[PDB]
Amino acid sequence: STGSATTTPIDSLDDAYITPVQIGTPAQTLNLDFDTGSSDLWVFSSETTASEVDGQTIYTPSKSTTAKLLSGATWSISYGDGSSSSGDVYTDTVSVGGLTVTGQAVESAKKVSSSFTEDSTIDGLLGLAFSTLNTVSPTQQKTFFDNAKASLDSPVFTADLGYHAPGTYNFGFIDTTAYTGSITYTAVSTKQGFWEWTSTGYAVGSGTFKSTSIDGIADTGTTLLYLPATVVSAYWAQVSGAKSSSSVGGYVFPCSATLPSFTFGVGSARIVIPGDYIDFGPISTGSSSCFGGIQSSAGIGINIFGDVALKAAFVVFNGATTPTLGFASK
Repeated sequence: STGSATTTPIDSLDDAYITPVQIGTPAQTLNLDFDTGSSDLWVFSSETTASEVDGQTIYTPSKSTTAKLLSGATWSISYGDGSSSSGDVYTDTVSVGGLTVTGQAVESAKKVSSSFTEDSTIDGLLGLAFSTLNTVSPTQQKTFFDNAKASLDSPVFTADLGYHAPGTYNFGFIDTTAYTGSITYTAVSTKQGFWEWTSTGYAVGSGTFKSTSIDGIADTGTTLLYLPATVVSAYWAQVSGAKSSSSVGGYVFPCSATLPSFTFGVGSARIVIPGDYIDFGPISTGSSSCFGGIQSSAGIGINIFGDVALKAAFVVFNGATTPTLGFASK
């Protein structure tokens, strides 16, 4: 089997992407944030504290003839941005772009933190990291991809995120019309539960490529590109007026600037992030100070190849017995 679904930016900055997902019988369609940095499929629901729902579409398990309470199971998750959610668990039928999994754990939120409530466009998350990170207790549950894998034509999914435009998540096949050149594959460590790999270096604008190993994660659920302080300093030093602002919480730059591109290495290959992809707009409405899309990871503990980086590429998440990642230009 295969599946193919369009993913759409939630706003004009590409802060996140939503993909429609059918849950239950008859189908309830919710728009979920596909997140290769986590491993829980959780949804706003009829059980979510009412004051914490503000415009999201909810899953109501009592209206699904295929929903079954997973007795005793609870979940609770906290994300790198400080947001969180928790609740109980049903199993139900879940379909993405024509690909159907029966018995998928659907984690029903009883509580969500303010940032989830405040984002009316995201109805939940669909985790695509390794199932060892799933938070369901006392019996850990498998991701949608793990459950689908055996049925797929090939044990892969691909992320093709658009810049200010829709893109595609495919399951079970590699669309050879969706990229240019060849796909370069690189080794993955699953030891932390992430799609963790090692970039071979970077360049800033038209500058020379610096060969240096940068370990990080391919994370569709993170907006920006988080890299070591040395790398980020070298980038912003090429932008007149850019500075790190403790009050704002990262590098800012004059909105009148034209940003240089940023290149990262995948083996001997190179992915170029155009400068415009690194502009995240005014720090506050009407400000002439703009927020940078490349930021230091020094306070995170891990480097993160988020949407800024991934949307410059066609990305293969290869879930073969030894997982790997593939990157192509597009």
